[PDB]
Amino acid sequence: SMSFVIWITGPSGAGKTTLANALYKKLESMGYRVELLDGDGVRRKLYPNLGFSEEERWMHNRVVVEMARRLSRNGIITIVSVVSPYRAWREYARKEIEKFVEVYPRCPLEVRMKRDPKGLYSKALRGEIKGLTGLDGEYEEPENPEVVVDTDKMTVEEEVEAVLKKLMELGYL
Amino acid sequence: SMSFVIWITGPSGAGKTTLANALYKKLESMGYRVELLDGDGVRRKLYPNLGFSEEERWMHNRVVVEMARRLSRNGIITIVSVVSPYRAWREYARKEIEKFVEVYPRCPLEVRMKRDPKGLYSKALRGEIKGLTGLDGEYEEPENPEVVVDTDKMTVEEEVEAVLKKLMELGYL
Ligand SMILES: Nc1ncnc2c1ncn2[C@@H]1O[C@H](COP(=O)(O)OP(=O)(O)O)[C@@H](O)[C@H]1O
Ligand SMILES: Nc1ncnc2c1ncn2[C@@H]1O[C@H](COP(=O)(O)OP(=O)(O)O)[C@@H](O)[C@H]1O
Ligand code: NA
Repeated sequence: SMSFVIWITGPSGAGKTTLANALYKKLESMGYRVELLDGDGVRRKLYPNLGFSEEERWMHNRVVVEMARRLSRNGIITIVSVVSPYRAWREYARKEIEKFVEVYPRCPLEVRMKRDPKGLYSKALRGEIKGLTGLDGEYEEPENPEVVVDTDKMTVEEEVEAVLKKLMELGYL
Repeated sequence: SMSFVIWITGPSGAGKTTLANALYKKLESMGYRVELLDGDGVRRKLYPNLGFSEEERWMHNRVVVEMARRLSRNGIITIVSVVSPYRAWREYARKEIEKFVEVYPRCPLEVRMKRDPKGLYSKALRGEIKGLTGLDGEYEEPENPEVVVDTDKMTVEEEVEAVLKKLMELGYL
């Protein structure tokens, strides 16, 4: 009766929301109950005035982890899309969630910018993307995630297939 | 399938946790998926250093309500045990939750004080804690809750039967 959480982490513009939406539609089409936690949409609903300091982002991540823990332990496949840039935060998520599937959409900064110049500009202008020494400074890459997909080399359909294959191998479906 | 939320509100020692646990056991024995959401427990887990300004308490109310909204929209009965002292913030919860069951354990101060294993009333009277709802914090009683139980006059099994009777009348099972 315990379900699982697909935790999609990666820098802004890597393709997290695109993959999250496609996974949601795929698993719903196979008949499963699924819930999508869009990190930015959760922020807008719960605390739209919260800033983007390290301590504020950590509190937001802890809220998302707890929502995903409660949903998944009641049998709901939960898909999370959050930057979650520090390994320590994702290791906290992993210890809180019994069946944790860490998915890393890996994509060079040059491609991330080319795919959405206006969106990245707007987020950086608002202080949502930090870059005291540059854009690529902050994110800490997962060392052994369940899935890595290179979104500059794969289609979204291939990314979905890679995640599903791993879910099958884990026995989660 | 949309499920419902049992929102148990009232001052410390009124019997919220006891009723929450008994309803959980009863509804689980009937075959339902149920989740217990203790509002102060969530605050202590997620952000134990969060203050108690009006803005921070409003944030926390929104977090608890959204957890319940997400669980109940995926078919999970959510039983919320939460002091929730303000009528207006329970109206927010009522608007967010499609099938909302507000339950008020009404209990005179004398009896709450005799049902206080954590010693909260004693701590509040000696100034070790402040703003205890039902002592030096005011509690705003519900105007028209779905259920009022006088927990100094009813047994827990009688309270469960009263809640269940109203759930039957509401058609929420
Ligand atoms: N596999 C892919 N191939 C081509 N473009 C992609 C791919 N994945 C995402 N994109 C595009 O990249 C941009 C950023 O994706 P998005 O999912 O919004 O990123 P994030 O949620 O990580 O910020 C969007 O324009 C999206 O359509
Ligand atoms: N109807 C009742 N009759 C007798 N004792 C009760 C009743 N309801 C609750 N209690 C007792 O009151 C005490 C405090 O109850 P609790 O549910 O912890 O209060 P709250 O969660 O509102 O702070 C518990 O020890 C519990 O067993
Ligand atoms: Na409602």
